[PDB]
Amino acid sequence: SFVIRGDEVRQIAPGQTGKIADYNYKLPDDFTGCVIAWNSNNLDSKVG
Amino acid sequence: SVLNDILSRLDPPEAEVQIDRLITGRLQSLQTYVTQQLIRAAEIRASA
Repeated sequence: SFVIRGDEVRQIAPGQTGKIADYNYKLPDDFTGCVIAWNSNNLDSKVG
Repeated sequence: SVLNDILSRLDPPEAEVQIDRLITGRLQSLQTYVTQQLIRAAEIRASA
C-alpha cells in the first residue's frame, strides 16, 4: 500500500525510473501482478 | 554496436530490449557460422 503522488503512478511499473522507482520502491523487471491506483483525495488531503 | 554504451547510456529496462536485439544477431551469426562450418567440414571429410 502506498501514498504516492499523482504524477508518480507511471513509475510504479516494472521498467520505470525516477525518484519513486529508484529511491522508494522498485519493481523487478520480471514483476507479475497488477497495479491498482485510485486517488484518495478525500481521505488524505487537508487545507494545511 | 557496443555493449558498454548501451549499459552506460540506457537504463536496464530500456537496455534489456536493446541488448536483446544485439544478442539475436550475433547468436544468429554464430549459428550461420557453425552451420556453414559443418558443411565445409563434411566436404573436407569426404575428401579426407
